Amino acid sequence: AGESKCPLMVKVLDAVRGSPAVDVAVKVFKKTADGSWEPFASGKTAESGELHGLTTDEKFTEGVYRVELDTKSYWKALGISPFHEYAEVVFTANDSGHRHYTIAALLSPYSYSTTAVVSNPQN
Amino acid sequence: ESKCPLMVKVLDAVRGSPAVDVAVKVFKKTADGSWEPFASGKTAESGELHGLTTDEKFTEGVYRVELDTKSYWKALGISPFHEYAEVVFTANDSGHRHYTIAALLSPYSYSTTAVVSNPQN
Amino acid sequence: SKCPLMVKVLDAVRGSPAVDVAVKVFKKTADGSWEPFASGKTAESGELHGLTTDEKFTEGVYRVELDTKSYWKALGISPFHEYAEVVFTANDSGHRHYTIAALLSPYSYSTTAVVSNPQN
Amino acid sequence: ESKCPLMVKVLDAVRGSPAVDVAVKVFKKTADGSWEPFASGKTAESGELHGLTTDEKFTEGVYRVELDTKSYWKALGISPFHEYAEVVFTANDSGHRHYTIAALLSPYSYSTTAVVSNPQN
Ligand SMILES: Cc1c(-c2cc(Br)c(O)c(Br)c2)oc2ccc(O)cc2c1=O
Ligand SMILES: Cc1c(-c2cc(Br)c(O)c(Br)c2)oc2ccc(O)cc2c1=O
Repeated sequence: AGESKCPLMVKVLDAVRGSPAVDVAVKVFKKTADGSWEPFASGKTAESGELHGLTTDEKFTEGVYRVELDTKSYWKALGISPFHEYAEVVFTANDSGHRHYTIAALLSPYSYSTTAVVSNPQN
Repeated sequence: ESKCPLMVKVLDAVRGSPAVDVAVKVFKKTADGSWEPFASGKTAESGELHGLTTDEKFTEGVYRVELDTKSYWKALGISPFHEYAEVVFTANDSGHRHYTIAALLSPYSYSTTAVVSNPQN
Repeated sequence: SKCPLMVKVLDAVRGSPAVDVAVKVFKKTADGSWEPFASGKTAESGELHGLTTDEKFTEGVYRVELDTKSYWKALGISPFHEYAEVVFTANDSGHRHYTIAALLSPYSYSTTAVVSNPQN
Repeated sequence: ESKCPLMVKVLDAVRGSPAVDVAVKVFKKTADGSWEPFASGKTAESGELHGLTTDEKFTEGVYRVELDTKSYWKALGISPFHEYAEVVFTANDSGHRHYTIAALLSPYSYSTTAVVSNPQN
């Protein structure tokens, strides 16, 4: 392909410590025709707060995806009590054509922001 | 005064105004692991939605508040990223309290927040 | 209500209103310098109710200063930014009500504005 | 680990894309209150800005990152609320570090986070 290897990427940040959130469980699902959620993939954010090798352009077909982020375990391990059980992000993909995605989440015990930076890989 | 324990405040980051008539729907977790409806409603003119529950009815358990942020953005002729915004939390496990969910929406982003008010005694 | 300018601050770590946060509001003078406009600290509710009036709140640029540094330090948390500042032009397109909101964490903060309208 | 001492990244919450061509001016406070110009540039196609300063030049002191967010929106035909966005922090006091100021933008809102990390050794 071109420059990048993976179409779906997730980046998580820590607002309390101002550092990448490492070892955050991430699990993706895909709403199958019946409306059911098929286990698409699952990884753990590396030392850079990023998660690579989730899927390939061929496996990442069109449809509605669900990205779950176990933010609860993250905070517990630290000694903090968080409000949310987990951060979930639901979006439709490759509907426009076939592009690259980036999900970014910012963590805080009682709040979190998620942002998508969708980019056309061919322009 | 906080009559109800659950109140949802929504805003719009691209217009500097409260997000009105946004679809909010709370689900609660069942003993077998299901999600039975708990409340429903749409945000008023001030972005706020209250009277969803009552202390009596809003008891311990895992809750899931869902906002139809998508059909909100589309009414403005904008094609958003998210299908919806969803906040899941374990309510009143530490005893009876009052919770405020605050959302700040944008076509490709959103932040949510919890303000756990402690009851007067 | 009668309050044109209002500021609401929230703590994202504790998950409660940000109390005792010093706020100083400045107005830009025709001279081109910032003249002290208003001042106060967040109440229990996290908001600052009653900064100015619909009379004294004339049109022009306004600088809002939030002292998050002192806020986080009292709690023994060394924060990042020296403070959080918000600058905007007010009323150059109508006499409306401004609400500056702020959600705080040690290494990150967020601000948003709600410009309402004097209805009836 | 971050290679560049101080890097700035800007995003557009509306288009869900990098905020390109945003002007960034950095200043350092002088021993007498003054605000001398330190470095400037504009965000590339990636939304991030590279080449602000080396470690030798990035001494201990207060610094302010000014982003002309107003111009970005006007060029798009939108009228923003803020005049600009400033992030004012103290750098290299607890030791020499590598920073990254990130800002998410919207016509009426902006959030900004910092990512400090100990330089490669
Ligand atoms: C503006 C605003 C916000 C707010 C501000 C920012 Br910045 C955010 O990122 C988020 Br998310 C929510 O939260 C509230 C919570 C309770 C309440 O009673 C009123 C408000 C309110 O008025
Ligand atoms: C998306 C994004 C964000 C980000 C996401 C959300 Br949601 C926010 O509310 C804020 Br504030 C910042 O921060 C970064 C910080 C350092 C870096 O190297 C890259 C990034 C990045 O790519």
